[PDB]
Amino acid sequence: VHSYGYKSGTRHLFAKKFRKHGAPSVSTILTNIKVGDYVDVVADSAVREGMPHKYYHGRTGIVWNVTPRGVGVIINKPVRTRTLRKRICVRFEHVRKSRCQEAFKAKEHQFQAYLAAKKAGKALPPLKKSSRMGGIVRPKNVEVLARRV
Amino acid sequence: QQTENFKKAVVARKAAKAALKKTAYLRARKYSREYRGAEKKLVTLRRQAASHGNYYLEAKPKVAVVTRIRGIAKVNPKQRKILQLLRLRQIFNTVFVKMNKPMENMLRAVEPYIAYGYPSLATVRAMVYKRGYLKINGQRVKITDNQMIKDKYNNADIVCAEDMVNQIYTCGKHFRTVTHGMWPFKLAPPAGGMRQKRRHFVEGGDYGNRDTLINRFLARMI
Amino acid sequence: KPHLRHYQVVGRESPSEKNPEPTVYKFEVFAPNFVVAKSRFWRMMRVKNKVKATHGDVLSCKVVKDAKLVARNYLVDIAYYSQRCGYTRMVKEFRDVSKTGAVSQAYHDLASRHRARYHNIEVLNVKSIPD
Amino acid sequence: NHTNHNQSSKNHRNGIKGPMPLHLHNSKRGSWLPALVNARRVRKHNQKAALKKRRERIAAFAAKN
Amino acid sequence: KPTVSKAIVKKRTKRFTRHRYELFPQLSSSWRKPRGEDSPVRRRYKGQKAMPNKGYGSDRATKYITPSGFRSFPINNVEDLYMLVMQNRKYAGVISHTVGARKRKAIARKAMELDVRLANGNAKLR
Amino acid sequence: DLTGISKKSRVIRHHTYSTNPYIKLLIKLYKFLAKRTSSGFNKVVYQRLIKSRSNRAPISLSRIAVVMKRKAVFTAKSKAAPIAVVVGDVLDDVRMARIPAMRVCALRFSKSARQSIVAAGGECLTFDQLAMIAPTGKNTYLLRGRKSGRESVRHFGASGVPGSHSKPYATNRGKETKRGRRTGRSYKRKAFRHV
RNA sequence: UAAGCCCAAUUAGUGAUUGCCCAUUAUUCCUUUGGUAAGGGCGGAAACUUGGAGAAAGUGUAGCCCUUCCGAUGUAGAUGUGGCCUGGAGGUUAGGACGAAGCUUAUGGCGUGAGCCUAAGAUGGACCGGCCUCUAGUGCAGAUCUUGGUUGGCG
RNA sequence: UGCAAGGCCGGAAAGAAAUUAGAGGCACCAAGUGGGCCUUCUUCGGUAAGCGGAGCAGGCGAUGCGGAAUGAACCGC
Ligand SMILES: [Mg+2]
Ligand SMILES: [Mg+2]
Ligand SMILES: [Mg+2]
Ligand SMILES: [Mg+2]
Ligand SMILES: [Mg+2]
Ligand SMILES: [Mg+2]
Ligand SMILES: [Mg+2]
Ligand SMILES: [Mg+2]
Ligand SMILES: [Mg+2]
Repeated sequence: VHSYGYKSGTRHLFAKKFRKHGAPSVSTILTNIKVGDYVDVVADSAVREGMPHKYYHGRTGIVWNVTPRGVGVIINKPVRTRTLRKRICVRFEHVRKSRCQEAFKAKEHQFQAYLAAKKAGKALPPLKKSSRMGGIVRPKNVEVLARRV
Repeated sequence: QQTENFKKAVVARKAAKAALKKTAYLRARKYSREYRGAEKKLVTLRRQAASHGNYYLEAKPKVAVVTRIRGIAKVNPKQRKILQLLRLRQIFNTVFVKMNKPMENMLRAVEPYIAYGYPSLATVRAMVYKRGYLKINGQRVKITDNQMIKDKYNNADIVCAEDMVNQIYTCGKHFRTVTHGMWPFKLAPPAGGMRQKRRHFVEGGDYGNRDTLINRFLARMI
Repeated sequence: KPHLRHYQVVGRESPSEKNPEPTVYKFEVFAPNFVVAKSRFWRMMRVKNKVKATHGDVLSCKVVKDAKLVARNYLVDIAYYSQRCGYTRMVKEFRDVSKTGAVSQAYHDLASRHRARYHNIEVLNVKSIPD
Repeated sequence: NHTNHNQSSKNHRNGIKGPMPLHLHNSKRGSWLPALVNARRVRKHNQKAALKKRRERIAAFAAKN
Repeated sequence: KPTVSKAIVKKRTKRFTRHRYELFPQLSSSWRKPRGEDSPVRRRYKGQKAMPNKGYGSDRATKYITPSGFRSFPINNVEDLYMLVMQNRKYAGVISHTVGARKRKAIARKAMELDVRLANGNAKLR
Repeated sequence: DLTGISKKSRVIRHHTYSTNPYIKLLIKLYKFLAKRTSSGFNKVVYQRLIKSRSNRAPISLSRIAVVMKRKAVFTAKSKAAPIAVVVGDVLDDVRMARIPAMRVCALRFSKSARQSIVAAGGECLTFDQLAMIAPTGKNTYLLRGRKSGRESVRHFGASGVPGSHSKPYATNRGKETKRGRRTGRSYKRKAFRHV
């Protein structure tokens, strides 16, 4: 237990990736965050001022606080028998706007717009077709298999 | 005056019975002809294929029938939580189970413990009739009459016992209802024995998937 | 009485979302069951075709019928594995009635003298011999 | 003698309780002042409105009853 | 005076004695559970003597039923007979071994005059 | 048969540990009613009787007045005055001078709370007397009465944990306000912390 | 010319199943017991002979009565018991020279058990049982326990 | 003015992420424990070990039963 500093065992974790170093994006500076959206707290180095502790690196969570240049993010931390909603304070560059809901952001956007189209809408344009069923399949090349040595 | 309301509503004890064994009768044939028809229709599509130069891919098994074949001894906690969600809480608790993508991977992970396959029609009702129990008010109540079924499911479609079978034999529209409304099938150890229990069914043992050969395994257990 | 029937297992590769009509693969394997035939159907395609049992479907496995029960010769080109001289093939011409019969003797001979058992054993060219 | 054995199974007896939802302890406190000093004054008005909206109710519900 | 019907089968007959009870003239034929950490009885080996479970409980329908039917009820004087005479099918009196001889005759006289079966008597008259 | 279901069993308090012979009458009254009726009230008023004495917190007449004024402001204005049922007991409130003519049903009343009702114009009931008037408990406003702010519930906690405004168990009130409860004694128990 | 080894078998190439033996496992059947688990009665009627859909509004028992489900191991520990026991008190009921406590036991019975009750003493001689509360110097096999007594080795 | 923002809000909204859905949430009081060991998988140190130190899960401890002749741990249960 000789060393347990705030940045311990983190050579490869905060190290920038191969052939992508230097200053942060202009997207990451032109992001727009509110109190409530989700963010991937992907601590990048090359800013080295506002990086969170190692633990909060693959972690995503609500933004409970947006200061001028520091996003405050709550993150669930399974301590021992309970999770703490930790309240980390990082700068914006250590933050992505988390996709994690486009799975149903973009689903119910067109899913309702066609459920409405299917319930009332204007008309019901036919959609994606069935996937798994039978069929009298016609082959196009026969083959066999014994060995290759 | 009390012996009249009863005597009048004891007719409801009789009229609602005969008016229940008729709905039970009229659908149980419609289900049998779904069986007799859609199997005949399966043959021809496999007649026109093998004759005129095609292959009729046998569509898919919609439903699996998962029996836990090793006990509650030392079990990895992920192996153990899966079998708690399949309701395989003790040895030989055959349960009917869809084979979705999410589901069949819960079988992939606990195969050393389970022994599943695809249930024949003859083995789906053999389960339901000889060993079928319902969850009446949190109790394991045997399926003794069709009246026990409709009171428990209530879902406008599930009236008789051959009707629970058709919901189980096909992937059904009421399958999370007919199965979850039942207790896992506490079964007997198969007569004649098991070849092993530690090795897969393909390596001389017996577990994992035995496509359609679990009937020869459930017959000895029902 | 001889175990290990002869199965004709055939199958595509779940067509396809990429190729939409993958070539069909059929081969005949001796196996106790058909679950063991499909288990060794999806071992050839996983190896000789790089196709998973997941990403493919079995078209029609089938039990070959028989040959008119009458004695005849059989040379069975068989390939086993062992720490005993890893991956050696063999010929071991047997004289049994049916192909099922002779290949049975093939397995009960290798497991007898090389201790190589069913899954360490591939088979090829179960044919007959006039003289 | 550090072991960590039996600990993951101790944490899962009484369960690793899930986190509280956001409507628990959503104290926007210690956060950035110019927000909460505005999300304060707007709460004062919205309370004068909540009190006022109940004043007509009862008085409408009296005469119109 | 006759019993009421029952199903009097009994689970276990051999009493539960404590362990090593015969090896010592000091211990008692009275079950004390072995608190021993590695006693063979507590950890229930095969050829060891059993331990009172809930599982040995008599059928409740026939629990407390004397072999003559007639669940028992202790009787001290002839007035306690009348308090039993309504259950003279379900209960039987038992004189209390401290009631002397002068009073014990005054009881056994009344019992036959009441058909209140006593588990005690048969002195030239039952 | 592995279960895991070992600790899902809840402690429901099947019966009462009370020895008061006049509440074992109300309990048998409200097992009959709570069982052989389709009353939601009788269910609820029965678990509150078998409940203990520290859990049947008293409601003051103040609390009863105000909440019965918050009911009676939205009614038919001539329909009826519902009965304020409390399964604890009613205590007078010297902070409420004028009390309405409200009917109340409590297991008990203060001698100053019974006279305050009867002087006001209402009549305080009992539960053998409410089983005669709405036994199903139609038009009855069931009440608990605050059990927070109780001095027992505000010692619950640690009091040395950040964000723990609990009261330490200390007879001497001027004993423990030193180091640990001062910003200038090397640490001050952090009055706030997000949980 | 195996009862060894490696492969297979399972009634013998005749026609598709379980060769066969063993458990505190599984299934089913009874019985207990807990869940406060669900129900239903929770004061008088009949199926050929009796039992109960007449036994009391009830945590707890010799359960209010039925019947239904499910669980049932366990050291440290925790808790419950209308639960067991000893000394004594306040109540009640009651025994006793026609034999109380005690004591003996191949004296049975009955409670899962702690234990209780009985009988019979070619025992004992004068006190004492049940129940509800109260009370404590209240349960012993094991402390190189303490005291008394005996015993082996041992004539 | 209106966008966007916060605290709100009513009009309106439905699903044509599987399973178990063996009920969620807190709270209080109090023990015992704080010498573990074995094992699977992998692996640090050591000539090595029935070795020391770890990670994972399982066990034993605290537990029998069944059988590996025999065995705290193995195989079943
Ligand atoms: Mg075996
Ligand atoms: Mg006995
Ligand atoms: Mg206060
Ligand atoms: Mg004393
Ligand atoms: Mg003492
Ligand atoms: Mg002694
Ligand atoms: Mg001694
Ligand atoms: Mg074991
Ligand atoms: Mg050996």
